[PDB]
Amino acid sequence: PLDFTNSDVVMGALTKAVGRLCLDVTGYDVVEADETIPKPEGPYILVDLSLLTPLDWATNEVVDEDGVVHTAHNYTASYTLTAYRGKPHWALSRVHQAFGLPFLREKYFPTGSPYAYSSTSNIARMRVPLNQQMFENRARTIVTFNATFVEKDLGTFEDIEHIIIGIDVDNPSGPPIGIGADYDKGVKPGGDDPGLPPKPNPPIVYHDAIAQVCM
Amino acid sequence: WATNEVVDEDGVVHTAHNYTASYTLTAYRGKPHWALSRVHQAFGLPFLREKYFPTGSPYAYSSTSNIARMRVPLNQQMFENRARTIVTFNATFVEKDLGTFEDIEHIIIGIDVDNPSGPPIGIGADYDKGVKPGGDDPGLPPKPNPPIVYHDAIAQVCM
Amino acid sequence: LTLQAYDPAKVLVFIGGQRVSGFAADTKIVITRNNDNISVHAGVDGEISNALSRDNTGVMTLSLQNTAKWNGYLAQWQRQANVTGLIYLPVQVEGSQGLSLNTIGWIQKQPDLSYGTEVGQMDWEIGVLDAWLSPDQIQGI
Amino acid sequence: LTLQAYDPAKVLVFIGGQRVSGFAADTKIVITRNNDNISVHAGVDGEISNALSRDNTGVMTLSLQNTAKWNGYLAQWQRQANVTGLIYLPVQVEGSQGLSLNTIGWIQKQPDLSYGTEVGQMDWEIGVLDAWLSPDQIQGI
Amino acid sequence: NQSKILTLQAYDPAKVLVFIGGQRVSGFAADTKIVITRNNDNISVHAGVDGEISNALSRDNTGVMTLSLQNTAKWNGYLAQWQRQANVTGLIYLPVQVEGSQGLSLNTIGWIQKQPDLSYGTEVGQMDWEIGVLDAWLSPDQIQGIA
Amino acid sequence: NQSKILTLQAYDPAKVLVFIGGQRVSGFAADTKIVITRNNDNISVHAGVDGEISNALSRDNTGVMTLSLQNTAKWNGYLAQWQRQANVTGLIYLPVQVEGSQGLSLNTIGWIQKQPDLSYGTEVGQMDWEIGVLDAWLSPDQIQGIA
Amino acid sequence: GTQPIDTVGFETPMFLAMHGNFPERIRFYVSTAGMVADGFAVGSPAYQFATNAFAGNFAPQRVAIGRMSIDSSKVDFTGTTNTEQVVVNITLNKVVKAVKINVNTPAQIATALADAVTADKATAVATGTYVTVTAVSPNVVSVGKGAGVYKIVNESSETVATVLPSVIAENHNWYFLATEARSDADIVAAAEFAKANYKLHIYNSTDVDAYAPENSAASVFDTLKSLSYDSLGTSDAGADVDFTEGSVIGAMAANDPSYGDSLHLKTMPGMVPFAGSDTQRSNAWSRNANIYRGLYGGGSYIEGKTSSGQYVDVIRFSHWVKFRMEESVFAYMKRRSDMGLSMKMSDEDLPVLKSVLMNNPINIGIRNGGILTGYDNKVSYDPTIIIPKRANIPTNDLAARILRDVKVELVYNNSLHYVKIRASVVLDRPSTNAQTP
Amino acid sequence: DPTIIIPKRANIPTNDLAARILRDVKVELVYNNSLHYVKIRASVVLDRPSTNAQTP
Repeated sequence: PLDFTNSDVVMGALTKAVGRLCLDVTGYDVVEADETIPKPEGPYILVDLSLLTPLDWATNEVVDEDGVVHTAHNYTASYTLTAYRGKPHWALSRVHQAFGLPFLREKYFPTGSPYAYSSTSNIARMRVPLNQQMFENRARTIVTFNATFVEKDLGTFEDIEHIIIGIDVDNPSGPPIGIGADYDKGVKPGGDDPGLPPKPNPPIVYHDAIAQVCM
Repeated sequence: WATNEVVDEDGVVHTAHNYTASYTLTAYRGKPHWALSRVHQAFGLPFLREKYFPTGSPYAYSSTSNIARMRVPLNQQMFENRARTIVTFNATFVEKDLGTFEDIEHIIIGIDVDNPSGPPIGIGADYDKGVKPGGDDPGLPPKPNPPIVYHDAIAQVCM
Repeated sequence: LTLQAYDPAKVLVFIGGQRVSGFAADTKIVITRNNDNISVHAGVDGEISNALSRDNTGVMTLSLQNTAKWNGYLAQWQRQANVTGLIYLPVQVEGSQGLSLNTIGWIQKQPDLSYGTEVGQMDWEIGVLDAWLSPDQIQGI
Repeated sequence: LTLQAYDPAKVLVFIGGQRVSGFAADTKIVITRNNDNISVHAGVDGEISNALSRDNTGVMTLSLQNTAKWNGYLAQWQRQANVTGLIYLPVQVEGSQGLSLNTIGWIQKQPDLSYGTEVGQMDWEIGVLDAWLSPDQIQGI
Repeated sequence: NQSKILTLQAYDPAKVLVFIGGQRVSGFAADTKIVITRNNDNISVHAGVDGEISNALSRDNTGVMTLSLQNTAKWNGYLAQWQRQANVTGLIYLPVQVEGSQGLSLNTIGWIQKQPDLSYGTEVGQMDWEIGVLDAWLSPDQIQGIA
Repeated sequence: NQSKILTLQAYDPAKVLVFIGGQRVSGFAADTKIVITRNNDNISVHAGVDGEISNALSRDNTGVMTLSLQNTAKWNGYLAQWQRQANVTGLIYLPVQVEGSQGLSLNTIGWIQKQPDLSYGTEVGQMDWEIGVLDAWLSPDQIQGIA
Repeated sequence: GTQPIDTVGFETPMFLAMHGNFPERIRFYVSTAGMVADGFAVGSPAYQFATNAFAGNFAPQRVAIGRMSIDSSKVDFTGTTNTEQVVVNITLNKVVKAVKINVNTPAQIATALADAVTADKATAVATGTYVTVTAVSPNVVSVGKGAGVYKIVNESSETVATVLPSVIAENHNWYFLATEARSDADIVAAAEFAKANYKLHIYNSTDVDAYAPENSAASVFDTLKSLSYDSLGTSDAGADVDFTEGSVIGAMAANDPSYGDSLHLKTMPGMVPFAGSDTQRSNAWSRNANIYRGLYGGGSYIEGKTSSGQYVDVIRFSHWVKFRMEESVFAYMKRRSDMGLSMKMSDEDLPVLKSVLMNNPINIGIRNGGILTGYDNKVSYDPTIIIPKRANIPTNDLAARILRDVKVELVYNNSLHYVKIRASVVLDRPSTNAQTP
Repeated sequence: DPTIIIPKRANIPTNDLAARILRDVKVELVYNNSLHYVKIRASVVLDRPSTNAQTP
């Protein structure tokens, strides 16, 4: 019943978050590298998940109700953006500045989300010949994001229901004394003994004297 | 990280970021290396800059790279003189947000004072945009300024 | 249940009531204490006794680009206090996921200003009158 | 409304009435103070009391190419003062966007002169009799 | 070794209470709060030519107590008024008490013996008031298990 | 902790005013401006053989005040003239006053007790004038809330 | 629609007198001389109350006086005994007079008082035990106490439960509440109004049912006990002629609750020591009718308990916290809006309330000692502030532009009242385990 | 503190440029006047007469 959002969900939703912010700021059209289609008409941007870096040691462990363990790891995903016509260098820059606008981020990067923005690389403008007739304007940049991935274990170990301890007290008056100790899940050491009587709270009464001394 | 935030009258936010743009210059004939050098020195001449880089402009000059002179064969007959350099400029870019959040018109605060004489005392506090805490009470009377009068004695003592 | 990812943009600093903006790249802030928690006195034969530290001041560095508008405010506040004698202002920090802080403090020393071919940096030293970090924002503590 | 871009060429230095020229690449100047703003006395039980600093001298470094014509002027001014006893001259700094400064000061120590295969550098140490930065030129403060 | 921990609760200097005249002192200096000393040693030894030894018990037990306060403290005012009060009216004595958080206590009467040296400079100064205490036997009462 | 701030306004040493003869002193040294001391402790204790204790009130309250001035200061001239003035004419006394910005004040009469040691070297020297003050009871008047 | 008071109002006490000396419903004074100028007769009720309020150790800076339409006064000698020159002070339209009756029986004295018919405008009507004084349309009359043994009583056509909504609308910058009317209905109406407007109600009564045995009684103290209000009541012998609510207020108006100080032993000049016996004291303590016992040659209040059993200082501290937080938040929110930098409803701005609230209202209490701090058990007493996030705010609250569920928590550091000792005297003194427990 | 304000070349009118004249240089100061009169309220008594003792 203690569910979560595994890696597959976070990773897939990060692409769409980048896709919507690029569309909503620059006004260009967007496309991914996952499947190929004939080149669209007009300026557009291409999104690719070029690289992914892990961080070695897990930062948190969440124990299910039944004992299963969910482990959380920090990551960093890098996206390669490319803008293909119009003023591509201008288009990419407005994407960069978008991460500094508070209201715009809150739509797609709400507080508590499993991914965040980290930094950006240099924006390089390029000219590429086409059919040996024309030079096409382009650009390229790499945007680095933070993330956190959670995964669920494949089982649990047994609980400790009963513990048995052997004790040996070496002494000089005779041979060592062997004696054992034991623990059980529901057996209190004292049973349910009420214990010593408590110190009572005196009842609230009226006093004539601010400070009275009586022998 | 943005260096300044300017808030519109209605609350929209404009953010300013520093940049650096690099321009590649290439001169193709004549004495290209001489031509590029005079461009470099131009940024040191005060009057000439003021025409195109006036104080307060959103871009400025930063530095320059090495000027390399090159010879390129053409049609396998002649060597053409050329040169190349990279000029780095400063800049500042401003962009405008896509909306604003709502204002805080009313605030409600709950308070609980735990004490030993009885159960905790619950009490609330409130704020409203135009409601002054004291209404418009004049307050205590001020200490008056005495009027300006003539004095015979430089320093007078009266019991 | 979705665990947070460290969001550098939600690290907030409030000085005097307003929010600071215009940081330089990399480290936005650094928080460091001045003294050790406990002082241990060790005897000849090995007896050990401890003393509790009653001086809990710290220091917080603040990296700002030299074109930031917040340089002017700190410069004005610094000079004002040197004349009037009122030096304290509230200081509060938040963490996207990390340890917060909420005390009062003062501007300790004037940073070093240098001018060159590119926008530089100034590192202010803000003294904080208590340096206990808090687990408020940790998701699950 | 167009916000300024940091213009390194509009950082001005006026010493004695004239304008300095002939700087070396990178950092044209550096301004640094000498003492901490406030001295904090901490009691055994934790009582805290503060003292205001009444020594506000600073130091300003000035990087000049060793072929600069302004080396001769500083060398002459330095030797003149050592004889007559008049050591002070006005000092003023401006920022394209940054913190200015306007006080009096004197030449503190003679830099180190070295000769090699390329035009070198000399770093003068100009003492400034007050080191309070000003927000005059900040666009909006 | 952990089997010889001399204090199972850290020694907190703020637990040391000092009451003069019935009001709690506050505003102490940086390093040392108080110092208590005697003037005379406990017994006198009179040794004869041939080694005969005999001892005597002292009857002067007065001591001196130093109290370090920052010169900006408010308690400097109360002591300064008290000096003039006693100089004219002739009432000098005043109860004194000390709480030995994890040490030795003290409870007696005392008077201001001398006034410190007031100095003004670039740092907040300090004052060392001398509160002569009539009787200076330290009390172990705060310690448990004293059989 | 911020609940024990002993001074809500920073202690500015320039607020400490000193007036001698009705003119404000100026031109002080590097570290310490003034130091005020007494010569005699407040009371005398006469303890008997069997422990009987009796106390006496002092009647000599004179103190000494040191005044650090840079040897290039102009006020060195005024004090130097004053010495010869009194040596011949026999008028020594002169009003003295001190303002305790956030401490104890002083207001009495005094005279120049000794002249300092004048030394010349590679650095601007210093002078320690001794202004014996006739009566040296510190005043808490600058402090508010003294009931 | 309770509007908030400010710091000055938190100290101003209001007394609801009967008179017609000014047309307004309320006025503020800084000394009895102003009231004298306004035509209040020396020894009049409001004059006595103002004198007592200014006569305290913690006296307030200014006193507010309300107006309730006066109809006719009374000079009552009924049940009195007199063997001294009776004197009455009367002020008529800025004209000040004095009246003298020599020596005899109360009825004879009352009849002889009819001689107050000269130099008058106003009229006097004897009735054998009291004289009813009634003015005429243009005339204004103020009747004040003198050297005689008598009590002045006023009557009006209005009622408190209808006058008060007018005074509060006229002005709301006052905290304490007091009245001249002493009927049970008027007292209960005042208590019910005060508890609804967050104001402290004070009153003094002379009813002997306060002393009456605890087995049963039907006094105003008991009615308020049953209704479970917070009005602070006290039983005094001279209340009906001296209006000692002023003296009670004068001992608590100026000290701020940040010290957690209580009202247990504070001396109140003007009060008369309680006279009953110890059984009567025990009886009164049951009804929460505080008394002013005279001990060791001095006078001392007793325990300052309210009607519902709660202490006064806790209530006052809670109210002080409320008002201070209101004022601080308003000030900060107004400064933020003076610039074009109004506080928005986003996660980048909400947290600052933590420091804003920590500064003004709470830190002063922690400094002065009214708020307990430290560690307990497994709990700590440090005050805590909790603020919601933008994701948790309901959409309706977003639309209305309102922030809810900001919560605060504190602990109060009460004072000491009683001490008990177990001294023992012996002719001499008497297991040795010596093992660490 | 005295203040000095100077215009920039962009703000100078073209007519002023042609005439070679600089306008609107502004300065501000405060004067520190002296004392003239003093008044005192001495009082002579045969003897001398609330204790709040709480920080305001």
